[PDB]
Amino acid sequence: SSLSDQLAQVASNNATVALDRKRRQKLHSASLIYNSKTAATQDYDFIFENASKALEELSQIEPKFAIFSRTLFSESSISLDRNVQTKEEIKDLDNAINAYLLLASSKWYLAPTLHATEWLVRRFQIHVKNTEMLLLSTLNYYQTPVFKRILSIIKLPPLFNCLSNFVRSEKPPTALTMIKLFNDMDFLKLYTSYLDQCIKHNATYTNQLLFTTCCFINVVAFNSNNDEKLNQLVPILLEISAKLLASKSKDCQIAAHTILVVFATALPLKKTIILAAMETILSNLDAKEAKHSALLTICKLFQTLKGQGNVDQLPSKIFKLFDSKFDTVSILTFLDKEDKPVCDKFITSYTRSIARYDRSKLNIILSLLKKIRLERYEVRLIITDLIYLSEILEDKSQLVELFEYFISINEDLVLKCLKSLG
Amino acid sequence: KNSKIFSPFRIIGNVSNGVPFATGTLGSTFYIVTCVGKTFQIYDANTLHLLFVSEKETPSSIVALSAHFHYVYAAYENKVGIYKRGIEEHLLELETDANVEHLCIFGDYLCASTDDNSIFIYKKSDPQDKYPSEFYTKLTVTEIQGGEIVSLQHLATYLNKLTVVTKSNVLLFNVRTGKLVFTSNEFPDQITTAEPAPVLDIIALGTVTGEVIMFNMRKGKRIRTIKIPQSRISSLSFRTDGSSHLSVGTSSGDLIFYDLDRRSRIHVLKNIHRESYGGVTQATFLNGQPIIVTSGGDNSLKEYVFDPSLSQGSGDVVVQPPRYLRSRGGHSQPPSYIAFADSQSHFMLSASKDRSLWSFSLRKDAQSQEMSQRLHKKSKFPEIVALAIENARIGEWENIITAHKDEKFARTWDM
Amino acid sequence: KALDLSLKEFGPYHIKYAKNGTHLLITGRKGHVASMDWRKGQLRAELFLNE
Amino acid sequence: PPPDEEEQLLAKFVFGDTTDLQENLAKFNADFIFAAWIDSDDEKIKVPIKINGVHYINRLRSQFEKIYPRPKWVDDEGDINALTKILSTTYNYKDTLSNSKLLPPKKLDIVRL
Amino acid sequence: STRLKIVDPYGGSD
Amino acid sequence: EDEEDIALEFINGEKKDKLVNMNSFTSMFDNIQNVQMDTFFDRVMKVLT
Amino acid sequence: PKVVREAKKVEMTEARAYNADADT
Amino acid sequence: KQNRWLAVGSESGFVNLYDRNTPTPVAALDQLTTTISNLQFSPDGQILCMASR
Repeated sequence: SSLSDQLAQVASNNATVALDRKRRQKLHSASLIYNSKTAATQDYDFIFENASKALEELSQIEPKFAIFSRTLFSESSISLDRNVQTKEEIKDLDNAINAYLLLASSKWYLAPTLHATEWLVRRFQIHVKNTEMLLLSTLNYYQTPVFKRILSIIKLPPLFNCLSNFVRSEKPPTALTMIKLFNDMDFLKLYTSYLDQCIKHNATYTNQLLFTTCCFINVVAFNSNNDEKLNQLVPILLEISAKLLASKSKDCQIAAHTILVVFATALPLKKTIILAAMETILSNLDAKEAKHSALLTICKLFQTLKGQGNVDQLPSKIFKLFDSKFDTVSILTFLDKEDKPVCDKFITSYTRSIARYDRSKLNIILSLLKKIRLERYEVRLIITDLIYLSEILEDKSQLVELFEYFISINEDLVLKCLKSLG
Repeated sequence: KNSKIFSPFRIIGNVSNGVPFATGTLGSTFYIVTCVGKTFQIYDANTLHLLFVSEKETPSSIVALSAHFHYVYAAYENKVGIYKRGIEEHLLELETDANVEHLCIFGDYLCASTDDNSIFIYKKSDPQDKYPSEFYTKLTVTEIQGGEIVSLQHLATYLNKLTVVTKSNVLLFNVRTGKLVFTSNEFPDQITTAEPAPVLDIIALGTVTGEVIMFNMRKGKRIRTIKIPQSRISSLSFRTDGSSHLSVGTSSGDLIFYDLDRRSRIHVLKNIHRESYGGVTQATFLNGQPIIVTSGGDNSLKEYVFDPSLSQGSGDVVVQPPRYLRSRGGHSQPPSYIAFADSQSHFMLSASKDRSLWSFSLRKDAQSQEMSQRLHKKSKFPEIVALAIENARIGEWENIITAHKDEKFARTWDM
Repeated sequence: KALDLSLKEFGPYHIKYAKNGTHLLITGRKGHVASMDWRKGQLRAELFLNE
Repeated sequence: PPPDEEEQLLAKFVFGDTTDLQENLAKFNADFIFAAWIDSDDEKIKVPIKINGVHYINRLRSQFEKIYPRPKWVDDEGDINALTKILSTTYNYKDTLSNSKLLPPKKLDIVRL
Repeated sequence: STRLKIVDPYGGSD
Repeated sequence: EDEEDIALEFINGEKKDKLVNMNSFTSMFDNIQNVQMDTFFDRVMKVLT
Repeated sequence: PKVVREAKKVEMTEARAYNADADT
Repeated sequence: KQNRWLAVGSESGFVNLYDRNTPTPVAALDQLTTTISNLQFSPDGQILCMASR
């Protein structure tokens, strides 16, 4: 390693030490509220006076902020300098700052958060040390003026290099450049970890999910031609969806549904992955809105399957889970609406599941077939199994009526199935 | 069989014939020992420059290779040779016709396992002796005790204990006393690989059906299990750079990396070595480095490095994928035609049935490059059957001509 | 502040700190001379005299 | 006598003490805001330095851990997380087109003769 | 002391 | 009847689906502010269909 | 601009290794 | 067997595709910019080959 490179690491280790007046001017001039000329003239007491008041306003809106008055916004924090602390003390200091940035993530639209975070910028130099956490918590605010001020005073980490053109520029970053940042595989792992912390803390909010969903969905689209890169995208984003489904929040579950559906069409998957997907979808369905979004997702995924077993019956455990979260009446309503999406493959597989495991529900099979038109080969599969039902199960009015339904519609095909089977 | 004009010197174009390579360190220099037929070669890991080649060819092919500082142990037929800088110092001859299979050296003990499930133990004559020479005892594993011997391993901080690993299960022998101290519970799947972990008392076992088992010997029970369905493990190795990483090589030619801390796959290197030639025969992290050396039966040796994370925080999460660092290779099949490239005798051209033309260095650098078949405008070509080269106009225009099998024209190459 | 600099080529190296301790002057025996501010990691000069 | 409570408050201000703050930072919890074998030969064997083998074992084991620090992956030893498991099983997620009777939409497998 | 102990491919065997 | 007839019947049964292209969701950023999540998923389904 | 990934030159470093002589 | 597809080429290079199962084309292929001289489906009807001389 050259001497310059070894000196580059030294320069980064003590970037915030303020060895001379010129260094102090740069560190102190950074601000989120004021311009550089005014900021250099300010002292910590004036900055802390505004931040402490701003924290009180945030405490009223969210009581959780009041805890930071004890540690990060204390009067003794004015005298606390990170450069004279040890390893252990800094880790504790870093943990408190990261926690604050999570709380402040959803309140950046409020003016007080900008004053409260000024103290952390001026006192603790978060824009130099906690630079990734700050950028991550404010990605969805990329169009707001506050995000623009952040880019000016901050040194972009290696993974945020796409944003360099918008540092100290008139125009804000475009949505197209957001996709390029998320397109990077390394950045996806970084954002996955940050999103994971939010889910554990229940710190997620709708604007974060909306922005996160769009970036993930657009990232699939840009890679539609590249099948290999879609394959590498699987461990990351489908793992994210599993975590979002695990969350109790309905908004989190809906985002997982949206991520799953756009992927399923973009890349065809093994039926095992699709079946595993629905078991995760169905495990944590309590919200009504999530329940609506789930059914459309489940119908869509089965539509993507195009190999043998496309319309085979669901597994026993899988079928029992589905009917519990979706009654037969609920499915009948789903088929009832004229604007119903294409779900023939699922209904065909659902119909065959009923014949295998539920005998009382055969009468519902007759209603389901009338509501939805199934494809020619799907109709053949249902007839083929119902023939086995007659041989094994006792003859029933609903069973013969199901046959009579097939007698009325496309009589000739009924003979062929009987001819091949008996 | 001996000439009065000629004597063999070394082999050019072989890095490894498929026998697992052995690694070691001399002070600050890491070295890699690779078997090439009836002789072995020692490379410098930092540069992949050839350091030593065995002085003579063994009467038979080498089955095992173990490297311990300045001494390289090579097993062939019923004999184990002890070599220093490629020069044979001491030859150990076993008393049974059974051929040696595996080899383990720890402290003053040398352990050799034969194909007949017999383990021969040798000891140093003197505690300051450089290599073991004396015959200590013989330990034989019977079918009731265990299956065929898979590999001989030694765990750290085990006094005179040899961890014999068989297809059926693991066995622990005290070589000093020659007694079966511990017998492991039977495993459902056939064990194929064994690797001592950098932790105390755990040994990683690889099975025939893509299962990796971090078995704890002291507690005698399973600790963790990684599933790799529809795969066969061929090599295992732990990272000693301070990251709890495990690299799993497969006979399909893939190399997977697991983060034991987070229970997740870091990355997979697909098709680094040919499946037809045994996939990844050997893969080892260098002790204390992010560099992993990989070998296969396709006559190729590669090194990959794990770069530092690009994230200032949570670097453990954001792991850079392994980056190809350097490699040495050659033909995958015997060369069909050869020619000396220059009057100085620095390079040779070579063509093989694998439809590739290669240039091999005749110096210690051991450099090797395949000439590009990318065509000028204005799958590999069929095997070369005749070749002619000149150097009167090298650097001016084409200076090589080749003939291809069942082809009605000849191609030209520029050296 | 406990700096370590790996210079394997032009050693051995003779040091000299400025009277106020703000600058470090290193001279390699093979002719590598560098002047820097060792706290802020700022290189003021670097000579590769082949001497 | 030990000084009074309102005395420390004065001393904290006058001397600019920050110990109380550092304790809160340490207490800051992010959640709140949001053998099968015995070898006889081991015991009766002793080595020069005499020390019995059993104590010699611990000396080596302590030495081993200094070279290699102990990691934490050894300390640990309709389902919600079904989807996480199926991703671990395979690193091939594209369905094999051999089974499919419908040719892929955008990629054509075509070879010249 | 007064003696370099260099372990290299070419020396330090002892 | 023959197996090839069943194969052709399966081929005929399959119906077209609107593929996902590069700039199929790019407009979603435009109307991402102050929108309910369920409505967002509905919009994603509408473009996908 | 893209994310710069410089293939930095990596050279090996000596490390401490457990000695198996003590095991005997 | 009855054919389920019907394609109509043109001098401009447009190929209207119709589903035989004032009809409206399911698609209007326009990748070729010259007169269509060949239209031909694969025997299973899963590929349409359109060419121009």
